[PDB]
Amino acid sequence: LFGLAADRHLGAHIYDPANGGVLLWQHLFWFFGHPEVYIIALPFFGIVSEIFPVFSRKPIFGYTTLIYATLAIAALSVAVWAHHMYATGAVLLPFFSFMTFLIAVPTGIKFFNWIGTMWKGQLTFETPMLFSVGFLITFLLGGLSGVLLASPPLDFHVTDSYFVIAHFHYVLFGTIVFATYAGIYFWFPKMTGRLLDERLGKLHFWLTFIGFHTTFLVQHWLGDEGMPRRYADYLPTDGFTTLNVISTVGAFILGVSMLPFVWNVFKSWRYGEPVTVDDPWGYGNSLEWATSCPPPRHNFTELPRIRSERPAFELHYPHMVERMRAEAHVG
Amino acid sequence: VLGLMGGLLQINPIWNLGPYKPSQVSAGSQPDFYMMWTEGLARIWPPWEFYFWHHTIPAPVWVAVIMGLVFVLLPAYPFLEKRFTGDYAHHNLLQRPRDVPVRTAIGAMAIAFYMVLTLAAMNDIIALKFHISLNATTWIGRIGMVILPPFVYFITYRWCIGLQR
Amino acid sequence: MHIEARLFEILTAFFALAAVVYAVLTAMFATGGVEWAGTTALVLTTGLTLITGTFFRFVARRLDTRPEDYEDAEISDGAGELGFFAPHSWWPILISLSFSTAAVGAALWLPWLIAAGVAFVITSVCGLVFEYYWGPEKH
Amino acid sequence: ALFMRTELAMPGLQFLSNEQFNQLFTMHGTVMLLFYATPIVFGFANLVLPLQIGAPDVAFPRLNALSFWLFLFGALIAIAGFITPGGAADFGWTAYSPLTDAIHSPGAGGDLWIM
Amino acid sequence: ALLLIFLFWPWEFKAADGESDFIYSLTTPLYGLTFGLSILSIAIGAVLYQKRF
Amino acid sequence: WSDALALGWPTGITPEAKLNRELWIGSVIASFAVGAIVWGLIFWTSAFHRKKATDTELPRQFGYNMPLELTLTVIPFLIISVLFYFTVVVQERMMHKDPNPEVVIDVTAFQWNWKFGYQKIAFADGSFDYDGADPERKTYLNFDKIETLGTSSEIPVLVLPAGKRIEFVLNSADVIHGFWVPEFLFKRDVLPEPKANNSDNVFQVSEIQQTGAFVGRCTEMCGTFHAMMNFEVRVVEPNDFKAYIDQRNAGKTNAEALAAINQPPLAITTEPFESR
Amino acid sequence: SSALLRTGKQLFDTSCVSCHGANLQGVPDHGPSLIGVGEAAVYFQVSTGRMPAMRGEAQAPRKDPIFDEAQIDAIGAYVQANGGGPTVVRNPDGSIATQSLRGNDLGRGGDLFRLNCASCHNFTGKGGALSSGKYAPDLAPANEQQILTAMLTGPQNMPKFSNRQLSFEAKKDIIAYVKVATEARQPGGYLLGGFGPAPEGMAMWIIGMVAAIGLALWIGARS
Amino acid sequence: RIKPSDLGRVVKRKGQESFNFGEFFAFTKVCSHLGCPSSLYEQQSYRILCPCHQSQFDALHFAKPIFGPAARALAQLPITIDTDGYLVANGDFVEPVGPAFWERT
Ligand code: HEA
Ligand code: HEA
Ligand SMILES: CC(C)=CCC/C(C)=C/CC/C(C)=C\CC/C(C)=C/CC/C(C)=C/CC/C(C)=C/CC/C(C)=C/CC/C(C)=C/CC/C(C)=C/CC1=C(C)C(=O)c2ccccc2C1=O
Ligand code: HEC
Ligand code: HEC
Ligand SMILES: CCc1nc2ccc(Cl)cn2c1C(=O)NCc1ccc(N2CCC(c3ccc(OC(F)(F)F)cc3)CC2)cc1
Ligand code: FES
Ligand SMILES: [Cu+2]
Ligand SMILES: [Cu+2]
Repeated sequence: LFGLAADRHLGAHIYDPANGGVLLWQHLFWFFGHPEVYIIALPFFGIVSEIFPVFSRKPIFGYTTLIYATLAIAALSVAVWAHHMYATGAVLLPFFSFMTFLIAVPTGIKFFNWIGTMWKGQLTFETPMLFSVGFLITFLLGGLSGVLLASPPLDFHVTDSYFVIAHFHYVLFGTIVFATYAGIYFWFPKMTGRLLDERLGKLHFWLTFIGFHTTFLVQHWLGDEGMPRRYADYLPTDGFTTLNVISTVGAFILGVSMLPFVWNVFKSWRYGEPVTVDDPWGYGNSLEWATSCPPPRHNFTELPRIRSERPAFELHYPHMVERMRAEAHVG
Repeated sequence: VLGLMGGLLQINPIWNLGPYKPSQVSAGSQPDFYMMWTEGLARIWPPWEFYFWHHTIPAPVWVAVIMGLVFVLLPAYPFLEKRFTGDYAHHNLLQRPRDVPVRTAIGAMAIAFYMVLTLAAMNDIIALKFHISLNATTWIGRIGMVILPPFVYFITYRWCIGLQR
Repeated sequence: MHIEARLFEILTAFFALAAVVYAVLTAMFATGGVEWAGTTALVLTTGLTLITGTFFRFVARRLDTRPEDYEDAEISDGAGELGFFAPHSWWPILISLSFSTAAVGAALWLPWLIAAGVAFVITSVCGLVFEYYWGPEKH
Repeated sequence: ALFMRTELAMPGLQFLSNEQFNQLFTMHGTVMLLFYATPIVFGFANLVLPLQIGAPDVAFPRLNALSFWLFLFGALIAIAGFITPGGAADFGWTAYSPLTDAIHSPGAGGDLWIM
Repeated sequence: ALLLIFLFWPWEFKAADGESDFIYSLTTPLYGLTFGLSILSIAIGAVLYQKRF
Repeated sequence: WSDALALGWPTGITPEAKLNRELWIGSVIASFAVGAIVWGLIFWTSAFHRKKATDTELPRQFGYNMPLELTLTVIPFLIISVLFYFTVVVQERMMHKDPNPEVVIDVTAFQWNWKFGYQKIAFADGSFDYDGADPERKTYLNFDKIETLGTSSEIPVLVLPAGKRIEFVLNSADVIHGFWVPEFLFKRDVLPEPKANNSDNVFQVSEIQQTGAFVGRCTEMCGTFHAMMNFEVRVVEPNDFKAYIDQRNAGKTNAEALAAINQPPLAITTEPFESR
Repeated sequence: SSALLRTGKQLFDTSCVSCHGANLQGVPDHGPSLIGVGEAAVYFQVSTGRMPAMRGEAQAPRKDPIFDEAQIDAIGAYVQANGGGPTVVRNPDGSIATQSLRGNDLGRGGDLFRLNCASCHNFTGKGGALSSGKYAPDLAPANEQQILTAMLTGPQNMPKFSNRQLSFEAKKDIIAYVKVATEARQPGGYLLGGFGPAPEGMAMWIIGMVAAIGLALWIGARS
Repeated sequence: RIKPSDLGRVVKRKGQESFNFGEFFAFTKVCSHLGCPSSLYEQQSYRILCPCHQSQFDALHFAKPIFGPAARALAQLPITIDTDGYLVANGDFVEPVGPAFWERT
């Protein structure tokens, strides 16, 4: 950006096409821009992996496996930056294509560990669990479309179309929006001392889910037949005038879906069922559910003895450590 | 300090201008910063005139009465405050501005009003250096003149009580 | 600290491998030879992780076991006095305002605004650094 | 995004322009990616990381507030290109190579975007 | 220095585009820079004397 | 049945397009199978294990299943290796660039329209040889003799024969544009100076089976009128193409040269934009 | 080789026809006709960089030029061949005059500038703001031929000064005054931008008052 | 001097239909608010701008004010040519020029 500002305010000949100025900018920008999407993707994986065991009444499946998958995704995210520049005809295609195919694996092991953590538990679907399941579904579909996008001979047709828009909207929405709503509904008591309403939460979730899946699903078909991104107008002689209407109906449903959430937050911050205990979602972990519900300044009045990665669970259920250590390896 | 800044900075270069002639004009026509509020008030006041039998009351009359009202409300403030609060005792110890929230809020509101009027006087310079429309700056001033003072009052009241706590 | 150093060593090894492989695979098989823009970023991210890992390694070799690094430990081990954590301060918002002034003065090319922003940044940073070291007034 | 959708239905330019549409999708992408997601990450971090590791505070407590205020004022600077008569930035979110030059895209919204 | 500058400095208006003077453009800045700085130094010395003796 | 599993891909008018479509269909079916499996797993575990029934102590605290994780980390590697091999094969095939073409077009993209060149015509039949290069260049751009230039009031129509090797040479005057014909199932970026940026601006088409009219779009960010750079492609018979070329050699517009071979003079897939 | 405007109508066809037409006819959506205009209009519009323009709004701004190596001449001759507009001044070599367009009387030039030009720009040629977007730019980086062609062709929202109401001596004297006013020293210290009392009030409040209040804080105790 | 292209958007105030000579109109130059010279003339918006407090008059609609504290139109002067071809005045203003006062405009 400093190079660009120098070029704009001093005429600095840094990015002229006469030099290698057209591909230089793209290389730099995408070397920045793929780690950015992984930056905004990983912590929400963490959030959902942290919500699942509380409502499944089970430990997290494959702790060290999840840690290694995270490290692998991190290491691989910086050496795939050029799968955004297939259509320029100026990159080494097999390298980046193969390495994106490679980065597709650790996400798969992460997904399987989540499904395993939900396997044969005692499920109860309060709003955080509901939003986490929605995240699962939406992210799976988005990642499928992405790994489809990762092959060069197919990106030779679907790039710069609405297929790409549908893909990254699936992944972005399913990750940030759903995991963020899950985290809000999960940690609202631990920061406030109140409880958000649940009927409004279910209404909010269903509105969001329906509107989203109705606004972004038809764009795959809309972009497979020729309609590129970033067009302001099109002709009636072209096709695809009903799909745009369906998409805008879905967008307006998504827009209306935000009123229940802000109403719930506005009412439940001041009124709303107070929390006079630790751990309003029983069977909690992570040492944050072992301090008063609105934590004091400096966060702690006493600490428990730490022996595993579920210290609060072993604090509130001391008759469980023998059974947690005995049958921790059946699988 | 005065000698230094009278030697190093240039003020009023009358030779770049010319002698006064009623037919020519320039673009920056501002007075010194202590009349800029008078100029800004003349700029952002709407064109309300009255025409009745054989006569005319133009717009700058409004500027005249508002100016006079300000100059009359300034010297008569202590008597207003003693009539409103009802306190008539001798005082030799000062007050911290955080212990009197209402007067501090009134003063902050007046200062915000003065700042709006002063900035509305350099419309041309602001719209030229910072790329903003000119009509936009006129309307910004015309609306700020009503909505900025009360906002400043509210914030100043709450801030004073926060300091007390 | 032993595990942080190992993490950074793993990352540095992988990054160096990828950098060398990319360089030698674009030296051949490429349109114009070595690509020269991804190569540089890769060697210097390798250098980043290498610097951090080497510092952690030295600090680990120069240290005795710590209640955090140590299992088997109890809360009576860490009983003591921690460092100094700054309570309330209002200088950050002034630093941000000064930097924003300089940035908007660089966006619209206005040199006087840039000069004012730089002066304000120097003043605010000086205020932040000296906040807990000014002595009582001398009268 | 809602403005974009309601224009994209019903072929023909009903109430927008080409410039305004370009500015709309540029600012939509920019805001949604850089002024909502990257800071919400640190929001959740500042909320529940010290609680989870059992610490009383973050390492540097004033750098925290500095980060928050820098974020807020940078976002406000970048958004304030709509009050310019020419509008906000009109290139893509990605700012491709020669389109963001001085010859092409000469307005005063790209400068505010960059800073 | 103020006295010497006031007595022996080229002060007349010489402006043109042939002989770029640049010596006349420095005649008032020098007056200010010497006068103000001298009296400022005197004031600072006095303040220090009051504060320390 | 296959129009559905193609998700709206237009059928090709080129062999490589048909190979691309075959690969696309196969990969779509594979991904759908994976998604169906995993969605079944999710719906199952949420429909039956949901029973926090009348009775409960606590389910079970198990967390490690080493062989299962090894299995489910070894299978996706093979599943991606198969398709990596296939995609390498197909993308190698689609960029052959045989040395000797038969028609060579010079596509220039400037600010919000196109301009085509007709650089060289040399049939393998020995039936028609022609050279349209020009030292009119008094410097990377190419200038020709027969140039169909589009304007804001007429969609530039490109005419080509059917069943011949075509070669496209892509150059831009100001910024990056995009050259997409949705029927070729292929696209490429039109860079300002493709040689200083180490990009190859040349791709070939083996043959065009079907005749008719096809639309093309720009697929980049050009600026204001990016959505208004459309063109058209008319694929005609070789002898009709020869008649078109020799009637164009005598000074004549594109409209009349198209009308003289009993074809509509204007573009039939696209109309000029009123809202410009 | 003046019988060569094949270049000219080689660059126009690839950089202008999308907004002016193939026959210089003014596409009824964006651009004007460009028939009555001449070589001077093309020279001023392209050499300053305002030409080939992106989206186009209340004011096309000044940018970096695209064309030189004698192709501004090419487009200028091609456009002059389709009308009878004004032409650019030339010196006895055939190049564009720079030095011959400076007059010798600055009093008359300055009086003419204050009467005709200073209303929109400034006393000394700084900028000025017009209504609803548009502004009047600064006169510092424009050379002599650009000043002449600017007041001769009357660009967007700027009035058009013919050679009958503003003779050639008048134009030369105005050029001389502008070029002298932009290159003279400030014989009173650092001028604060060229404008009136707004920078002066700001400099007072942000230099003198902070110095005075800082010395007041240093001298006097706080309690 | 108004371009011959438009010459159809003029509105011609009720008492001054014949005050113009072809494409010449000759309004006054003293702003009708406080008396600064209204000299900023934008040639293709046909707007006159007073630089003192930024009023705007519509040169195509008998100099009617369309922005700011200005409330009265600019006065128009009647013009013609004489037997030799020079521009002369065809009378006087129909009303006082400049700022207003108690008596009348
Ligand atoms: C927040 C997130 C985000 C995430 C997570 C991703 C994830 C991925 N993305 Fe995406 N992407 C974007 C955001 C994101 N992307 C954005 C914003 C753009 C373009 C923006 C711009 O251009 O303007 C983009 C564009 C983009 C492109 C180029 C589009 C172009 O042509 O222009 C490509 C492919 O190269 C791509 C690929 C991938 C791949 C391979 C993944 C993989 O990470 C995902 C793998 C995921 C899975 C879910 C697999 C599930 C695993 C199992 C179930 C095992 C299954 C196994 C087999 C089928 C093998 N992305
Ligand atoms: C993290 C990110 C993110 C999110 C959440 C979104 C959210 C949405 N996006 Fe966006 N989008 C991008 C990232 C994101 N997008 C990116 C990166 C691009 C492409 C960038 C580019 O090309 O440059 C893009 C481009 C893009 C396009 C196409 C632009 C183009 O033509 O190419 C479209 C529409 O088709 C779209 C639609 C939507 C819709 C309908 C939502 C819906 O999710 C949002 C529904 C939201 C609401 C309606 C808010 C509710 C508002 C009201 C209640 C109004 C109230 C008002 C006040 C109180 C102020 N996005
Ligand atoms: C405090 C007082 C005003 C209360 C009066 C009580 C009131 C009820 C009486 C009635 C008054 C009426 C009703 C409304 C008043 C509004 C207006 C019309 C009054 C006219 C004159 C008025 C009385 C003068 C008071 C104005 C006020 C006291 C100014 C003081 C400002 C403060 C205390 C300075 C502190 C230190 C200072 C901030 C140093 C930093 C520099 C900053 C940037 C100064 C800001 C600044 C200023 C203030 C400029 O004037 C200015 C002018 C031209 C260009 C730029 C600037 C500029 O940047
Ligand atoms: C549609 C984008 C566009 C492009 C591309 C363009 N112009 Fe312009 N041109 C305009 C517009 C709009 C105006 C109206 C002047 C104004 O409002 O600033 C104009 C005005 C002009 C004028 C002055 C008209 C007058 O009456 O004085 C000339 C001369 C000119 N253009 C020539 C050119 C040249 C030379 C090129 C470079 C080959 C070019 N145009 C490319 C849009 C464009
Ligand atoms: C407010 C009406 C107005 C008047 C009166 C006026 N100008 Fe302009 N001037 C403008 C506008 C508006 C532009 C910008 C035109 C453009 O950018 O296409 C301009 C542009 C210019 C430029 C180009 C500046 C540059 O850096 O390219 C010059 C030189 C110039 N005028 C000189 C003059 C002279 C000399 C006079 C007096 C005879 C004058 N102007 C009178 C409004 C005016
Ligand atoms: C609008 C101001 C302005 N626009 C511009 C534009 C450009 C430039 Cl460069 C400067 N300016 C300025 C300007 O300089 N403003 C300062 C100013 C304002 C008003 C007065 N007036 C004096 C006496 C009158 C008066 C006299 C007798 C009275 O007695 C009665 F009738 F009984 F009430 C009442 C009022 C009112 C105020 C002086 C200076
Ligand atoms: S004097 Fe013309 S607007 Fe007040
Ligand atoms: Cu791309
Ligand atoms: Cu395009």
